[PDB]
Amino acid sequence: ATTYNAVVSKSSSDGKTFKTIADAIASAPAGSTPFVILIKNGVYNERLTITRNNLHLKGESRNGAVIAAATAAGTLKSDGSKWGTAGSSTITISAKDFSAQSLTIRNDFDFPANQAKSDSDSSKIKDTQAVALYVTKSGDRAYFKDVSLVGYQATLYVSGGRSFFSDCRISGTVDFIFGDGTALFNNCDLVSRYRADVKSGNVSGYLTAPSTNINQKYGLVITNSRVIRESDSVPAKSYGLGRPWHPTTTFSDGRYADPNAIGQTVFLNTSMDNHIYGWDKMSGKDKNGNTIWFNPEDSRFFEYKSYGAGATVSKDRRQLTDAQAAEYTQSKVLGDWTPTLP
Ligand SMILES: COC(=O)[C@H]1O[C@H](O[C@@H]2[C@H](O)[C@@H](O)[C@@H](O[C@@H]3[C@H](O)[C@@H](O)[C@@H](O[C@@H]4[C@H](O)[C@@H](O)[C@@H](O[C@@H]5[C@H](O)[C@@H](O)[C@@H](O)O[C@@H]5C(=O)O)O[C@@H]4C(=O)OC)O[C@@H]3C(=O)OC)O[C@@H]2C(=O)OC)[C@H](O)[C@@H](O)[C@H]1O[C@H]1O[C@H](C(=O)O)[C@H](O)[C@H](O)[C@H]1O
Repeated sequence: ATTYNAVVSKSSSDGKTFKTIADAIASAPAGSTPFVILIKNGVYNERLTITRNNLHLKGESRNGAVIAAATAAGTLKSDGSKWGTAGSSTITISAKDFSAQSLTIRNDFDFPANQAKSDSDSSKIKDTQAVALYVTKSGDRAYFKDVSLVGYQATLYVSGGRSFFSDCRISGTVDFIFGDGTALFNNCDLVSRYRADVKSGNVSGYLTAPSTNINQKYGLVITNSRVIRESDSVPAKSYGLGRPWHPTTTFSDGRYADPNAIGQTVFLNTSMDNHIYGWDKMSGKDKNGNTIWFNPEDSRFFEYKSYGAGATVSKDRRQLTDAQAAEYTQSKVLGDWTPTLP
Protein backbone atom coordinates (compact mmCIF):
# COMPACT_ATOMS: atom_id res chain seq x y z
CA ALA A 1 0.00 0.00 0.00
CA THR A 2 1.62 3.21 -1.29
CA THR A 3 -0.36 6.44 -1.69
CA TYR A 4 0.69 10.08 -2.24
CA ASN A 5 -0.77 13.29 -0.81
CA ALA A 6 0.75 15.45 -3.56
CA VAL A 7 2.62 14.99 -6.86
CA VAL A 8 5.25 17.31 -8.39
CA SER A 9 6.16 17.25 -12.10
CA LYS A 10 7.68 19.35 -14.89
CA SER A 11 4.80 18.51 -17.26
CA SER A 12 1.36 20.12 -17.46
CA SER A 13 0.32 17.08 -19.53
CA ASP A 14 0.90 15.11 -16.30
CA GLY A 15 -2.45 16.32 -14.95
CA LYS A 16 -3.25 17.45 -11.40
CA THR A 17 0.35 18.04 -10.27
CA PHE A 18 2.28 20.85 -8.55
CA LYS A 19 4.97 22.64 -10.58
CA THR A 20 7.34 23.33 -7.66
CA ILE A 21 8.31 21.24 -4.61
CA ALA A 22 7.91 24.25 -2.30
CA ASP A 23 4.27 24.64 -3.43
CA ALA A 24 3.52 20.93 -2.74
CA ILE A 25 5.12 21.16 0.73
CA ALA A 26 3.30 24.40 1.61
CA SER A 27 -0.05 22.80 0.64
CA ALA A 28 0.23 20.26 3.49
CA PRO A 29 -2.43 20.73 6.18
CA ALA A 30 -1.05 22.03 9.49
CA GLY A 31 -0.31 19.25 11.97
CA SER A 32 1.63 16.00 12.09
CA THR A 33 -0.25 13.38 10.06
CA PRO A 34 2.05 11.84 7.44
CA PHE A 35 2.29 13.86 4.21
CA VAL A 36 3.92 12.10 1.27
CA ILE A 37 5.01 13.95 -1.89
CA LEU A 38 6.02 12.21 -5.12
CA ILE A 39 8.57 14.16 -7.19
CA LYS A 40 8.73 13.19 -10.88
CA ASN A 41 12.01 13.27 -12.87
CA GLY A 42 13.49 16.74 -13.44
CA VAL A 43 15.85 19.38 -12.08
CA TYR A 44 14.09 21.59 -9.55
CA ASN A 45 15.99 24.84 -8.95
CA GLU A 46 14.71 25.44 -5.43
CA ARG A 47 15.80 26.07 -1.88
CA LEU A 48 13.61 24.40 0.75
CA THR A 49 13.10 24.73 4.51
CA ILE A 50 11.12 21.91 6.16
CA THR A 51 9.27 22.88 9.35
CA ARG A 52 6.40 20.38 9.23
CA ASN A 53 6.74 17.13 11.19
CA ASN A 54 6.09 13.80 9.41
CA LEU A 55 6.83 15.11 5.90
CA HIS A 56 8.17 12.64 3.32
CA LEU A 57 9.64 13.18 -0.14
CA LYS A 58 9.98 10.46 -2.77
CA GLY A 59 11.72 11.11 -6.07
CA GLU A 60 10.96 9.08 -9.20
CA SER A 61 14.62 8.03 -9.38
CA ARG A 62 17.87 9.12 -7.72
CA ASN A 63 19.42 9.64 -11.17
CA GLY A 64 16.61 11.84 -12.51
CA ALA A 65 14.93 13.65 -9.58
CA VAL A 66 17.18 16.56 -8.59
CA ILE A 67 16.72 19.47 -6.18
CA ALA A 68 19.52 22.01 -6.77
CA ALA A 69 20.59 25.58 -5.99
CA ALA A 70 23.92 27.46 -6.05
CA THR A 71 24.73 29.28 -2.78
CA ALA A 72 28.05 29.78 -0.94
CA ALA A 73 28.45 31.10 2.62
CA GLY A 74 30.16 34.16 1.05
CA THR A 75 27.30 34.75 -1.43
CA LEU A 76 25.70 38.11 -0.66
CA LYS A 77 22.05 38.86 0.10
CA SER A 78 20.12 41.97 -0.99
CA ASP A 79 21.16 43.80 2.20
CA GLY A 80 24.83 43.08 1.38
CA SER A 81 25.26 40.52 4.16
CA LYS A 82 26.65 37.00 3.69
CA TRP A 83 24.36 33.94 3.72
CA GLY A 84 26.79 32.08 5.99
CA THR A 85 27.37 28.32 6.20
CA ALA A 86 23.97 27.34 7.66
CA GLY A 87 22.24 29.87 5.37
CA SER A 88 23.91 28.46 2.21
CA SER A 89 21.95 25.19 2.42
CA THR A 90 19.85 23.96 -0.52
CA ILE A 91 17.59 21.95 1.83
CA THR A 92 17.15 22.70 5.54
CA ILE A 93 15.44 20.16 7.85
CA SER A 94 14.02 21.76 11.01
CA ALA A 95 11.32 19.20 11.74
CA LYS A 96 10.95 15.66 13.05
CA ASP A 97 10.27 12.39 11.20
CA PHE A 98 11.35 13.67 7.82
CA SER A 99 12.28 11.25 5.09
CA ALA A 100 13.65 11.63 1.59
CA GLN A 101 13.99 8.72 -0.84
CA SER A 102 15.32 8.26 -4.41
CA LEU A 103 16.50 11.79 -5.17
CA THR A 104 19.57 14.00 -5.58
CA ILE A 105 20.19 17.19 -3.54
CA ARG A 106 22.96 19.53 -4.78
CA ASN A 107 24.62 22.79 -3.94
CA ASP A 108 25.69 23.98 -7.39
CA PHE A 109 28.24 26.55 -6.18
CA ASP A 110 31.08 26.16 -8.69
CA PHE A 111 33.98 25.85 -6.25
CA PRO A 112 36.63 25.05 -8.92
CA ALA A 113 35.56 28.02 -11.12
CA ASN A 114 35.69 30.26 -8.03
CA GLN A 115 39.20 29.08 -7.11
CA ALA A 116 40.35 29.63 -10.72
CA LYS A 117 39.36 33.33 -10.57
CA SER A 118 42.17 35.89 -10.34
CA ASP A 119 42.91 37.06 -6.77
CA SER A 120 41.98 40.68 -7.63
CA ASP A 121 38.54 39.58 -8.98
CA SER A 122 35.97 41.12 -6.60
CA SER A 123 33.54 38.24 -7.32
CA LYS A 124 36.00 35.66 -5.95
CA ILE A 125 34.50 34.23 -2.75
CA LYS A 126 36.65 33.37 0.31
CA ASP A 127 33.85 31.76 2.35
CA THR A 128 33.53 28.78 0.08
CA GLN A 129 31.33 26.44 2.14
CA ALA A 130 28.19 25.54 0.21
CA VAL A 131 25.84 23.16 1.97
CA ALA A 132 23.58 20.74 0.05
CA LEU A 133 21.69 19.39 3.10
CA TYR A 134 21.41 20.78 6.63
CA VAL A 135 19.71 18.95 9.51
CA THR A 136 19.24 21.55 12.27
CA LYS A 137 19.10 21.45 16.11
CA SER A 138 15.34 21.03 15.61
CA GLY A 139 15.77 17.99 13.40
CA ASP A 140 15.50 14.50 14.86
CA ARG A 141 14.67 11.16 13.20
CA ALA A 142 15.60 12.26 9.65
CA TYR A 143 15.84 9.36 7.20
CA PHE A 144 17.61 9.48 3.84
CA LYS A 145 17.43 6.38 1.63
CA ASP A 146 18.81 6.08 -1.93
CA VAL A 147 19.75 9.77 -1.88
CA SER A 148 22.68 11.55 -3.56
CA LEU A 149 24.22 14.63 -1.90
CA VAL A 150 26.39 16.88 -4.07
CA GLY A 151 28.86 19.63 -3.14
CA TYR A 152 32.50 20.52 -2.55
CA GLN A 153 33.21 22.23 0.78
CA ALA A 154 30.73 21.43 3.59
CA THR A 155 28.23 19.31 1.58
CA LEU A 156 26.38 17.74 4.55
CA TYR A 157 25.66 19.63 7.79
CA VAL A 158 24.33 17.26 10.49
CA SER A 159 23.27 18.99 13.69
CA GLY A 160 20.57 18.28 16.30
CA GLY A 161 19.37 14.73 16.87
CA ARG A 162 19.53 11.49 14.89
CA SER A 163 19.81 11.13 11.13
CA PHE A 164 20.16 7.92 9.09
CA PHE A 165 21.67 7.70 5.61
CA SER A 166 21.22 4.40 3.77
CA ASP A 167 22.32 3.34 0.23
CA CYS A 168 23.54 6.90 -0.31
CA ARG A 169 26.16 8.88 -2.30
CA ILE A 170 27.85 11.88 -0.70
CA SER A 171 30.50 13.86 -2.55
CA GLY A 172 32.78 16.70 -1.44
CA THR A 173 36.23 18.06 -0.68
CA VAL A 174 36.69 19.86 2.65
CA ASP A 175 34.74 18.88 5.80
CA PHE A 176 31.96 17.43 3.60
CA ILE A 177 30.21 15.69 6.52
CA PHE A 178 30.32 18.00 9.54
CA GLY A 179 28.48 18.96 12.73
CA ASP A 180 27.36 17.79 16.17
CA GLY A 181 24.46 15.47 15.30
CA THR A 182 24.12 11.71 15.63
CA ALA A 183 24.46 10.64 11.99
CA LEU A 184 24.61 6.99 10.95
CA PHE A 185 25.67 6.05 7.42
CA ASN A 186 25.17 2.54 6.08
CA ASN A 187 26.12 1.22 2.63
CA CYS A 188 27.09 4.69 1.41
CA ASP A 189 29.59 5.87 -1.20
CA LEU A 190 31.65 8.76 0.17
CA VAL A 191 33.28 10.43 -2.83
CA SER A 192 36.41 12.59 -2.39
CA ARG A 193 36.65 15.13 -5.24
CA TYR A 194 39.56 16.39 -7.35
CA ARG A 195 41.00 19.82 -6.49
CA ALA A 196 42.70 21.63 -9.36
CA ASP A 197 43.72 24.46 -7.01
CA VAL A 198 45.84 22.37 -4.59
CA LYS A 199 49.63 22.12 -5.09
CA SER A 200 51.30 18.72 -5.30
CA GLY A 201 52.23 17.76 -1.73
CA ASN A 202 49.39 19.72 -0.07
CA VAL A 203 46.15 18.27 1.39
CA SER A 204 42.97 18.32 -0.77
CA GLY A 205 40.35 17.70 1.95
CA TYR A 206 38.71 15.85 4.85
CA LEU A 207 35.70 13.49 4.81
CA THR A 208 34.45 14.54 8.28
CA ALA A 209 34.59 17.48 10.68
CA PRO A 210 32.62 16.36 13.74
CA SER A 211 31.79 18.82 16.54
CA THR A 212 30.07 16.25 18.79
CA ASN A 213 29.70 17.44 22.40
CA ILE A 214 31.87 15.30 24.69
CA ASN A 215 28.76 14.27 26.71
CA GLN A 216 26.95 12.98 23.59
CA LYS A 217 27.54 9.25 23.10
CA TYR A 218 27.46 9.12 19.27
CA GLY A 219 28.54 11.52 16.53
CA LEU A 220 29.36 10.47 12.97
CA VAL A 221 29.19 6.66 12.55
CA ILE A 222 29.98 5.20 9.11
CA THR A 223 29.27 1.49 8.57
CA ASN A 224 29.59 -0.98 5.65
CA SER A 225 30.48 1.87 3.29
CA ARG A 226 32.97 2.81 0.58
CA VAL A 227 35.42 5.73 0.78
CA ILE A 228 36.34 6.37 -2.85
CA ARG A 229 38.12 8.83 -5.14
CA GLU A 230 36.17 10.76 -7.76
CA SER A 231 38.90 10.13 -10.35
CA ASP A 232 42.39 8.77 -10.85
CA SER A 233 43.64 12.38 -10.61
CA VAL A 234 42.91 12.52 -6.87
CA PRO A 235 46.43 11.94 -5.46
CA ALA A 236 47.42 9.22 -3.01
CA LYS A 237 47.42 10.49 0.61
CA SER A 238 45.45 13.67 -0.24
CA TYR A 239 42.43 13.16 2.06
CA GLY A 240 41.94 12.93 5.81
CA LEU A 241 39.23 10.76 7.40
CA GLY A 242 38.45 13.62 9.78
CA ARG A 243 39.63 16.70 11.65
CA PRO A 244 38.18 18.08 14.92
CA TRP A 245 35.77 20.99 14.46
CA HIS A 246 35.45 23.14 17.58
CA PRO A 247 32.91 25.70 16.30
CA THR A 248 33.15 29.36 17.24
CA THR A 249 30.48 29.64 19.94
CA THR A 250 29.14 32.49 22.11
CA PHE A 251 29.88 31.94 25.80
CA SER A 252 29.42 34.18 28.83
CA ASP A 253 33.17 35.06 28.61
CA GLY A 254 33.21 35.69 24.85
CA ARG A 255 33.00 34.10 21.42
CA TYR A 256 35.57 31.37 20.64
CA ALA A 257 36.19 27.72 19.67
CA ASP A 258 34.04 25.44 21.84
CA PRO A 259 36.48 23.39 23.99
CA ASN A 260 33.85 20.71 24.71
CA ALA A 261 33.09 20.01 21.04
CA ILE A 262 35.31 16.90 20.98
CA GLY A 263 34.04 15.25 17.82
CA GLN A 264 33.44 11.58 17.11
CA THR A 265 33.96 9.88 13.76
CA VAL A 266 33.93 6.07 13.74
CA PHE A 267 34.38 3.93 10.61
CA LEU A 268 33.34 0.26 10.80
CA ASN A 269 33.72 -2.38 8.04
CA THR A 270 34.42 0.36 5.47
CA SER A 271 36.59 0.24 2.34
CA MET A 272 39.11 3.04 1.73
CA ASP A 273 41.18 3.81 -1.37
CA ASN A 274 44.73 5.13 -1.03
CA HIS A 275 43.78 8.82 -1.24
CA ILE A 276 43.28 8.46 2.55
CA TYR A 277 46.32 9.29 4.72
CA GLY A 278 44.65 9.12 8.15
CA TRP A 279 43.33 11.74 10.60
CA ASP A 280 44.29 15.43 10.85
CA LYS A 281 44.28 18.46 13.17
CA MET A 282 42.26 21.69 12.88
CA SER A 283 42.69 25.19 14.29
CA GLY A 284 40.34 27.66 15.93
CA LYS A 285 40.59 30.86 17.98
CA ASP A 286 40.72 30.61 21.80
CA LYS A 287 39.17 32.85 24.50
CA ASN A 288 42.11 35.30 24.17
CA GLY A 289 42.05 35.59 20.37
CA ASN A 290 45.06 33.30 19.85
CA THR A 291 45.24 30.45 17.35
CA ILE A 292 44.65 27.10 19.07
CA TRP A 293 45.20 23.66 17.51
CA PHE A 294 42.94 20.69 18.15
CA ASN A 295 44.61 17.33 17.61
CA PRO A 296 43.13 14.04 16.30
CA GLU A 297 44.71 12.04 19.16
CA ASP A 298 42.59 14.09 21.61
CA SER A 299 39.44 13.46 19.56
CA ARG A 300 37.10 10.45 19.33
CA PHE A 301 38.48 9.18 16.00
CA PHE A 302 38.34 5.38 15.53
CA GLU A 303 38.27 2.60 12.93
CA TYR A 304 37.18 -1.04 12.95
CA LYS A 305 38.14 -3.52 10.22
CA SER A 306 38.75 -1.02 7.40
CA TYR A 307 39.96 -2.50 4.13
CA GLY A 308 41.39 -1.38 0.78
CA ALA A 309 44.68 0.44 0.06
CA GLY A 310 43.86 3.38 2.38
CA ALA A 311 43.29 1.11 5.40
CA THR A 312 46.59 1.16 7.27
CA VAL A 313 46.81 0.35 10.98
CA SER A 314 49.24 2.39 13.07
CA LYS A 315 49.47 4.18 16.45
CA ASP A 316 48.00 7.28 14.73
CA ARG A 317 44.96 5.26 13.64
CA ARG A 318 43.26 3.81 16.73
CA GLN A 319 41.27 0.61 16.36
CA LEU A 320 38.20 -0.64 18.19
CA THR A 321 38.14 -4.05 19.85
CA ASP A 322 35.36 -6.50 18.85
CA ALA A 323 33.53 -5.66 22.11
CA GLN A 324 33.89 -1.90 21.46
CA ALA A 325 32.61 -2.31 17.88
CA ALA A 326 29.45 -3.97 19.25
CA GLU A 327 28.53 -0.57 20.74
CA TYR A 328 28.06 0.86 17.22
CA THR A 329 25.11 -1.20 15.95
CA GLN A 330 22.10 0.63 14.46
CA SER A 331 20.06 -0.29 17.54
CA LYS A 332 22.56 1.36 19.90
CA VAL A 333 23.31 4.42 17.74
CA LEU A 334 19.67 5.27 16.90
CA GLY A 335 18.14 4.06 20.20
CA ASP A 336 14.34 3.77 20.22
CA TRP A 337 14.03 5.04 16.63
CA THR A 338 13.52 2.56 13.80
CA PRO A 339 13.81 4.46 10.48
CA THR A 340 10.82 3.59 8.28
CA LEU A 341 9.52 4.88 4.95
CA PRO A 342 5.81 5.60 4.31
C1 LIG B 1 32.55 22.86 8.11
O1 LIG B 1 33.78 23.53 8.41
C2 LIG B 1 34.50 24.24 7.38
O2 LIG B 1 34.06 24.24 6.23
C3 LIG B 1 35.76 24.98 7.72
O3 LIG B 1 35.95 25.95 6.70
C4 LIG B 1 37.08 26.82 6.87
O4 LIG B 1 38.30 26.07 6.70
C5 LIG B 1 39.43 26.69 6.06
C6 LIG B 1 39.42 26.42 4.55
O5 LIG B 1 38.16 26.78 3.96
C7 LIG B 1 39.70 24.95 4.24
O6 LIG B 1 39.92 24.80 2.84
C8 LIG B 1 40.92 24.45 5.00
O7 LIG B 1 42.17 25.04 4.58
C9 LIG B 1 43.50 24.54 4.75
C10 LIG B 1 44.34 25.59 5.47
O8 LIG B 1 43.70 25.95 6.71
C11 LIG B 1 44.54 26.82 4.59
O9 LIG B 1 45.43 27.75 5.25
C12 LIG B 1 45.13 26.41 3.24
O10 LIG B 1 46.47 25.90 3.41
C13 LIG B 1 47.39 25.51 2.39
C14 LIG B 1 48.13 24.21 2.77
O11 LIG B 1 47.21 23.18 3.15
C15 LIG B 1 49.14 24.44 3.89
O12 LIG B 1 49.93 23.27 4.10
C16 LIG B 1 50.05 25.62 3.54
O13 LIG B 1 51.18 25.74 2.65
C17 LIG B 1 52.42 26.41 2.34
C18 LIG B 1 52.37 27.89 2.72
O14 LIG B 1 51.99 28.05 4.10
C19 LIG B 1 51.39 28.64 1.81
O15 LIG B 1 51.45 30.06 2.07
C20 LIG B 1 51.61 28.33 0.33
O16 LIG B 1 52.73 29.06 -0.23
O17 LIG B 1 51.75 26.92 0.07
C21 LIG B 1 52.78 26.31 0.85
C22 LIG B 1 53.02 24.90 0.38
O18 LIG B 1 53.31 24.01 1.21
O19 LIG B 1 52.93 24.67 -0.85
O20 LIG B 1 49.22 26.76 3.31
C23 LIG B 1 48.40 26.63 2.14
C24 LIG B 1 47.72 27.94 1.83
O21 LIG B 1 47.11 28.09 0.78
O22 LIG B 1 47.78 29.03 2.79
C25 LIG B 1 47.46 30.37 2.41
O23 LIG B 1 44.32 25.40 2.60
C26 LIG B 1 44.12 24.21 3.38
C27 LIG B 1 43.24 23.25 2.64
O24 LIG B 1 42.70 23.53 1.58
O25 LIG B 1 43.02 21.96 3.23
C28 LIG B 1 42.26 20.99 2.51
O26 LIG B 1 40.78 24.73 6.40
C29 LIG B 1 40.69 26.13 6.70
C30 LIG B 1 40.72 26.34 8.19
O27 LIG B 1 40.52 25.41 8.95
O28 LIG B 1 40.99 27.66 8.71
C31 LIG B 1 41.08 27.92 10.12
C32 LIG B 1 37.01 27.55 8.21
O29 LIG B 1 38.19 28.33 8.39
C33 LIG B 1 36.87 26.54 9.34
O30 LIG B 1 36.76 27.22 10.59
C34 LIG B 1 35.64 25.67 9.09
O31 LIG B 1 34.47 26.49 9.07
C35 LIG B 1 33.34 26.40 9.95
O32 LIG B 1 33.64 26.88 11.27
C36 LIG B 1 33.81 28.30 11.39
C37 LIG B 1 34.05 28.63 12.83
O33 LIG B 1 34.32 29.82 13.12
O34 LIG B 1 34.00 27.72 13.70
C38 LIG B 1 32.57 29.05 10.86
O35 LIG B 1 31.48 28.78 11.76
C39 LIG B 1 32.24 28.59 9.44
O36 LIG B 1 31.05 29.21 8.92
C40 LIG B 1 32.08 27.07 9.40
O37 LIG B 1 31.85 26.65 8.05
